Amino acid sequence: DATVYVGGLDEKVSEPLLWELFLQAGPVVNTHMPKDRVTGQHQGYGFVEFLSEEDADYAIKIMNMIKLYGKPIRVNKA
Amino acid sequence: NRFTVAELKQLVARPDVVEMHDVTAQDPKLLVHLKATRNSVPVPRHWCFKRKYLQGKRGIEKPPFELPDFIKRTGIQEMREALQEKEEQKTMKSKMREKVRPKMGKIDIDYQKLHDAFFKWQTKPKLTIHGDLYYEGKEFETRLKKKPGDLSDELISLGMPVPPPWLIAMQRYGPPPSYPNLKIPGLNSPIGTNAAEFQTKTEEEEIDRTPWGELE
Amino acid sequence: MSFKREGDDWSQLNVLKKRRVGDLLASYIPEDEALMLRDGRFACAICPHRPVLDTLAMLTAHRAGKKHLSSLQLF
Ligand SMILES: [Zn+2]
Repeated sequence: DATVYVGGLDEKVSEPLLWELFLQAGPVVNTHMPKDRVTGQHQGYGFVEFLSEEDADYAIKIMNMIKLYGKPIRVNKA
Repeated sequence: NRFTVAELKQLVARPDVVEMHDVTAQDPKLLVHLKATRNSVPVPRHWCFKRKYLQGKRGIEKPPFELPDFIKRTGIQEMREALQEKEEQKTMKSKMREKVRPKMGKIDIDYQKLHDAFFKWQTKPKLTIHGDLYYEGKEFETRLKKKPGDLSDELISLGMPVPPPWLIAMQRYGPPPSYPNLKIPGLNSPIGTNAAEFQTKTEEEEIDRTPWGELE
Repeated sequence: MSFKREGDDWSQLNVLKKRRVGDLLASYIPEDEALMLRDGRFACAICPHRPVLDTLAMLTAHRAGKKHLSSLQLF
């Protein structure tokens, strides 16, 4: 579960902000939030590697708490 | 004849430091004793890497050096930039001709400004405490990782009066398993009684903060 | 030395020669292919391991070589 997939985001959101968003729940050890080079903008889906299982199990619940720019965010195991 | 890692880890007073290869040491007990002593800095990590130190593809794109601010206050960079931008336009004829008829008073900054840059505006840079060894990726992996119960100003996005929106659900769903000892108000922390914050106020009243022996 | 030039500064002439060799050889290298480092050295951007070469003469001589040509056709 150490990693989660996160959908439905707005490009003003940032990886550093995202790390602080999910570390509100529990620390994101490895952050991945693609920067698309071609048009220089984000599609808004994320992958998160944690310390161990603990971060992963919480992950799905952490999704409900999240609400970026008046919108929700998908979090599921991976 | 030699220890495996488990016996070594139990035999240390502190088993977090032992690595795969410490058992290959000629005296492994003393090695793990020294690795767990205070204030000693570890062996640079690239001792085992096959690629040479600092010879890595990311290091190709390093930007030019930037001057400090108190030096850019002198205006040296704009003057010398303009100067060398003229000197690429000149031919060898013209350069060798102004070497016999020179031009005085060209690139002169007054002395008082240069003295003030060094004796008034100098600022100490960011320094690093002992044991903070540089390694190759260091200046990119310097973002670190901010703990629950501590929020950033920007996370403004919530726009909520000051408790957390998620908590109204953490009490519902339960305390997260990943954190065994975490404490948040309303679940197991005072918004019992709430006298914890009063302690800090009373102590903060008690302290004198006047540093001894400073300049007048 | 103003009216008719006297002498020559062979060190600065050698600096000029290095610039003219650089301009000449650089005009035959497309801008993606070569990356110029902070100190004035050059890396080959085709080859996946980015070898770094000291002059443009060496970069051109590298781009002739067979390792570069094999790495070129994959890209
Ligand atoms: Zn090449």
